Amino acid sequence: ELEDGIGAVAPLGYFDPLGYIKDEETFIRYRAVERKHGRVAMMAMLGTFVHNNGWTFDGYLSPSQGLKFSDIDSGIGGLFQVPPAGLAQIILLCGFVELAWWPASNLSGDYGVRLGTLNDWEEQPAKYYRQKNAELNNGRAAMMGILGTFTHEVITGQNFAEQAAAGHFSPFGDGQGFF
Amino acid sequence: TEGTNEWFGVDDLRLLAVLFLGHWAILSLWLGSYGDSNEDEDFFGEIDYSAR
Amino acid sequence: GASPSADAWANSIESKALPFARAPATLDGTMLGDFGFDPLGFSTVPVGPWFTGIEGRNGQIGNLNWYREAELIHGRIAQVAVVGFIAPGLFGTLPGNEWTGVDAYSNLNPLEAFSQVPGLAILQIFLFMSYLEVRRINIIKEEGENYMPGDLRIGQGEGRWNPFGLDYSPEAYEEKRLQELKHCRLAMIGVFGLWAQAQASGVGVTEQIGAALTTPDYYAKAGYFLP
Amino acid sequence: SEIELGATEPLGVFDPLGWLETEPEAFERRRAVERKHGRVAMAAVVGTIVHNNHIVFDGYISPSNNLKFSDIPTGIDGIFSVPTAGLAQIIAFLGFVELAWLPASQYDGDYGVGYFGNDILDPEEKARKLNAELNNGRAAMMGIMGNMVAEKITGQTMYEQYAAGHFNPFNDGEGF
Amino acid sequence: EPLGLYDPLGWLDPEKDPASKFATFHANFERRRAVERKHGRIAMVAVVGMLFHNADIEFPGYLSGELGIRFSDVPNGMNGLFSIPLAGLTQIVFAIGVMELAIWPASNYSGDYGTGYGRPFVPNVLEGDELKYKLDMEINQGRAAMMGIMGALVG
Ligand code: CLA
Ligand code: CLA
Ligand code: CLA
Ligand SMILES: CCCCCCCCCCCCCCCC(=O)OC[C@H](CO[C@@H]1O[C@H](CS(=O)(=O)O)[C@@H](O)[C@H](O)[C@H]1O)OC(=O)CCCCCCCCCCCCCCC
Ligand SMILES: CC(=O)O[C@H]1CC(C)(C)C(=C=C/C(C)=C/C=C/C(C)=C/C=C/C=C(C)/C=C/C=C(\C)C(=O)C[C@@]23O[C@]2(C)C[C@@H](O)CC3(C)C)[C@](C)(O)C1
Ligand SMILES: CC(=O)O[C@H]1CC(C)(C)C(=C=C/C(C)=C/C=C/C(C)=C/C=C/C=C(C)/C=C/C=C(\C)C(=O)C[C@@]23O[C@]2(C)C[C@@H](O)CC3(C)C)[C@](C)(O)C1
Ligand SMILES: CC(=O)O[C@H]1CC(C)(C)C(=C=C\C(C)=C/C=C/C(C)=C/C=C/C=C(C)/C=C/C=C(/C)C(=O)C[C@@]23O[C@]2(C)C[C@@H](O)CC3(C)C)[C@](C)(O)C1
Ligand code: KC1
Ligand code: KC1
Ligand code: KC1
Ligand SMILES: CC1=C(C#C/C(C)=C/C=C/C(C)=C/C=C/C=C(C)/C=C/C=C(C)/C=C/[C@@]23O[C@]2(C)C[C@@H](O)CC3(C)C)C(C)(C)C[C@H](O)C1
Repeated sequence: ELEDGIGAVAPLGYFDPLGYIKDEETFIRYRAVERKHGRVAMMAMLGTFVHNNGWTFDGYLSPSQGLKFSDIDSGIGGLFQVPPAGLAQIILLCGFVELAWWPASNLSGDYGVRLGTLNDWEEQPAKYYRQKNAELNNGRAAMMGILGTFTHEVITGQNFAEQAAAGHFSPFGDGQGFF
Repeated sequence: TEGTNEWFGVDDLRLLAVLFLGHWAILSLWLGSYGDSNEDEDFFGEIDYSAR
Repeated sequence: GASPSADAWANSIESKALPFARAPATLDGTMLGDFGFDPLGFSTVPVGPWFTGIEGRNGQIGNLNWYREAELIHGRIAQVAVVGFIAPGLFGTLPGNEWTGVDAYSNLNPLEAFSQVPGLAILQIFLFMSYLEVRRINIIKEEGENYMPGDLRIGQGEGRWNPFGLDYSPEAYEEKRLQELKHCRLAMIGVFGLWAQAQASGVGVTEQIGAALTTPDYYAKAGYFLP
Repeated sequence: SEIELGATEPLGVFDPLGWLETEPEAFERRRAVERKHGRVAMAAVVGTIVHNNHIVFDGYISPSNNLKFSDIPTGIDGIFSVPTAGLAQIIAFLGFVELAWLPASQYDGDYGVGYFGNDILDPEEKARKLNAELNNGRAAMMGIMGNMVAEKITGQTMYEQYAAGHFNPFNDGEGF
Repeated sequence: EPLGLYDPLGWLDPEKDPASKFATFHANFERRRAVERKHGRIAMVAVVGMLFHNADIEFPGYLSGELGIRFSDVPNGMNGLFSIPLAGLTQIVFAIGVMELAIWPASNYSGDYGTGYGRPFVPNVLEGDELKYKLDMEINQGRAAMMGIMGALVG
């Protein structure tokens, strides 16, 4: 919300530098998207932290196709390694949350998820502002991290485990790009 | 050696020195009239009659 | 209703650096070196001195003294790091003991010369860079709101350190401020290219320019065999 | 307030140099230095237990240098055995934490996060945990200094010394 | 104004009172015109799709360099999109997803995204009766392509 100053944190303040908020109704649409994109991209960043660390389940993801958990790539192509009969299950459960349980039509972003004494907002309202800003700020940093993780695999061809094993962290002197 | 591909015929660095010193000498005289001349003074003719 | 920066793009004066792009209203003209260059609108969202604590984290409206503070010593460091990227390759290097190891100070690639010199060399450089930043913070704790950006109390005016006299006239002093700022912005671009070429070539810049400003060994004329 | 915390039961307000009555203007920075030196030493003491218990991560901290995490010594020489480009990455991030995230020019030490996130509602339950941070912080200052001089005097790290049973300083070969 | 009831020359049967029974959002006429126009526009670029693939305009080059799949390898029948890698088909309907929400948002039931008719980069604005006339031709050729696909995909 604008009046509490939820997204405006202390390094930059009200960081709308290109002038996109020209009234109050288009802020609530944009914050509903920013908070939703931040919640998706945070679980996307914890995915790449877990996948590129090699932490896999034991057994077969698809035993009728013989596809182990170990032979899914930890990079940007690992989701499509998965058989489409299997990730139709992912789209159908996540689509059921998006329409019924956590309806993404709710622009407020509240879905009542309260983990009680870890947020007693009625007796410490400063913890409300701390946890509301940190949901956006960790979502904004993970939105740029997953755009980092995606394009670093595209321009190098290696995933994050492979380009860190090679020490390939500089776009200069390598055989890739015109630099 | 005359058929060799030298820049301005400079095969010894004596010749490079007198090219610089000759060109900088008339430059230094020319800067006595056109040094200390303002860069932002423009005109809207085909020809300028600024100063001496 | 509207953003505080959407109203700075509503006034949106004519620019000079980007004369097709209509610089925002927060570049008032009253700052040194403002040429109307803010296409991303950072001056519309001004920063405060966050390092002084939480009460200094907010930035006051229309005050770019901390953006200019970060601009000035990004450029002051960058200026002295052009020479640091160049002068070991030009004026030779320093010798080493058996303690530091011989050829420790001799790596003409400037980036792996960081990883070749001893750690006590870097630690004492970092602590000297630390000491003048302690001197900076102590100036910004005294001056506060009357703190001029880039002031380490070195030079001409009030009770500053002036071992050279340096007693400029009061508007040849603002030309020196503009000469400093234009060299700050230029050497920031220059030290980026030095850092990027040292990675891309693997050698120093005198060692890449000097190899390109020389004729190749297969192209070199045998030369001057006429008696 | 802050001038009565740090003063617990067995000593009261303990200032043998008398700088509370002499220089009260310098106290709240000197409290901030005491709290920061405490919090640094508490992570430093806990670190020496974890290092000397041979809890290492895996692999190489610097594969160019061919230097594993277990190749780091567990004593004084451990943070200086880390390569110069690696040590510069720690200090650059710790300067980002100590100037931007937890700015140490803020002298009340209060950075938005509470005690496990919560603000201590009760004002003397707050003062009890404010004293427990200071007292554990003051005890860890002597703990990390007592671990640093006792390594460089006995010549062995804390695992080395404890392996050897070099606990009694009166029947070994030392001074006195 | 492309949402009028006067384009497609009239008329057909049901008017579908089952639509307003318990799913009353789908009973709106403006969406059914927006669906018929959108099903028409997709169908029209699908017949040219089965004209270009079936004439073996295969492509110059590889489709996937690391799977080793050239463009001549994918079939020409209706199993074309289900024979490319799913890492590639994901990029296709990701880009349609930016089209479906950001660029040409399908919540805009008018279908007019400010493009004109025949001219890219600058819209050819049609003005009068010919504007009126080209709208029903879009629907009428959209309808012939909708029935042409189910005649070209059963056999
Ligand atoms: C999901 C995307 C998204 C959306 C809808 C928003 C929306 C908002 N942000 Mg947030 N933000 C985001 C991601 C997003 N943000 C990310 C990833 C960061 C980290 C860089 C931030 C950092 C940030 C800060 C620090 C602040 C905001 C604030 C705001 C609010 C102010 C209006 C504004 O600037 O809109 C943005 C304009 C648009 C979304 C429309 C333009 C769309 C562009 C053209 C798409 C092109 C993007 C390009 C492909 C990739 C960009 C990354 C690239 C530079 C590498 C608004 C609610 C302010 C606030 O909340 O104040 C109360 C505020 O202080 N944002
Ligand atoms: C360097 C960290 C540090 C700092 C800045 C302080 C500062 C303070 N202490 Mg604390 N304290 C510390 C560590 C520190 N202490 C340690 C390590 C212990 C023992 C574990 C204590 C035990 C203690 C008690 C019981 C009390 C205080 C109190 C105070 C306050 C008294 C006001 C004053 O001016 O005292 C005098 C000035 C100082 C203490 C600053 C130190 C300056 C000298 C030069 C340091 C020299 C020490 C010496 C070199 C150490 C050699 C041994 C070492 C190498 C192992 C002041 C805020 C009182 C308080 O909390 O007030 C309500 C109080 O009751 N201190
Ligand atoms: C933070 C708390 C702390 C704790 C729990 C310890 C614990 C220890 N220290 Mg450490 N140490 C500390 C802080 C601490 N130290 C500090 C702040 C310093 C100075 C910076 C030191 C400097 C130090 C040295 C140089 C040595 C130790 C040693 C030890 C071990 C003690 C063995 C012993 O017999 O001590 C002896 C008991 C005392 C020192 C306390 C009595 C104090 C009186 C004044 C001594 C009087 C002796 C005298 C001859 C009279 C004896 C009479 C008696 C026989 C009846 C023990 C593990 C020894 C070791 O090798 O293990 C690592 C050792 O050589 N410590
Ligand atoms: C309302 C409903 C909402 C539903 C939302 C559901 C969304 C589901 C999540 C979608 C996540 C996003 C997927 C992105 C696609 C991707 O990952 O590619 C997967 C492949 C992986 O390849 C890989 O490459 C690897 C090669 S190597 O091993 O690394 O060498 C290899 O290992 C691997 O097998 C191979 O697969 O990556 C690439 O091909 C790089 C693609 C580059 C970017 C594509 C751009 C997409 C087009 C949009 C452009 C803008 C459009 C606007 C203009 C019209
Ligand atoms: C955002 C942020 O930053 O944090 C957030 C999140 C978080 C972390 C959840 C929160 C919390 C709670 C925290 C941090 C709790 C941690 C407290 C801590 C770390 C307390 C150490 C005490 C050590 C002592 C007393 C040493 C004694 C002295 C000893 C043990 C010695 O004698 C050393 C020794 O070598 C010798 C000298 C002699 C030997 O005989 C013994 C040995 C060998 C051992 C916060 C802080 O609320 C806010
Ligand atoms: C060199 C190398 O390799 O390393 C070596 C080094 C070294 C040092 C040699 C090693 C060792 C041996 C060590 C250190 C052994 C230490 C063992 C240890 C620490 C043993 C604690 C006992 C406490 C008890 C039983 C408490 C009873 C408590 C009771 C009955 C109570 O009621 C307590 C109470 O609080 C309550 C619960 C209830 C209250 O109402 C009442 C009170 C307050 C009274 C190792 C392992 O060999 C490794
Ligand atoms: C069952 C199975 O096998 O599944 C397989 C196969 C399959 C189906 C192929 C796969 C897929 C892909 C799927 C399912 C979904 C992707 C979905 C989607 C929807 C992707 C777009 C998001 C919109 C973006 C990025 C940009 C907006 C960007 C902008 C700039 C704007 O909005 C512009 C705007 O705001 C301003 C700036 C200004 C104003 O004038 C207003 C507007 C609004 C115009 C899977 C799931 O991977 C695997
Ligand atoms: C921003 C992302 C990022 C990248 C991409 C990255 C990469 C590398 N890190 Mg770094 N790093 C951080 C961030 C990043 N690091 C952070 C947040 C911290 C906590 C403060 C941190 C700590 C250390 C320490 C102690 C060392 C270290 C190293 C390397 C080196 C390993 C390859 C090699 O050395 O062969 C590669 C290039 C070692 C080193 O520099 O050795 C000379 C080393 O000792 N890192
Ligand atoms: C933003 C720039 C961009 C890059 C840099 C890029 C890169 C790659 N594309 Mg992608 N792509 C688009 C954008 C980009 N792609 C767009 C706008 C579309 C139209 C919607 C699109 C469509 C497809 C299809 C159908 C396929 C495809 C592929 C690859 C793959 C080569 C794999 C290889 O080298 O073996 C590399 C990484 C193939 C594939 O992913 O196979 C596993 C594949 O079948 N692309
Ligand atoms: C309600 C109980 C339930 C049953 C009884 C069941 C059964 C199977 N699932 Mg499972 N599933 C969920 C629930 C159930 N699934 C849920 C809540 C999710 C998260 C949304 C989920 C996700 C995936 C993914 C990613 C894959 C997957 C698969 C299979 C397949 C294994 C044998 C096979 O290989 O056919 C058998 C039929 C794999 C697959 O379909 O491979 C073609 C595959 O990759 N599933
Ligand atoms: C009016 C009413 C009637 C009605 C009706 C009628 C006709 C309704 C209309 C139905 C209409 C809606 C039917 C169009 C489908 C076409 C859509 C766009 C999908 C195309 C599918 C495209 C994506 C095709 C793609 C491919 O081909 C391509 C490009 C390449 C190949 O490698 C593979 C694939 C498959 C990817 C009643 C009810 C019957 C009774 C009474 O008479 C009155």
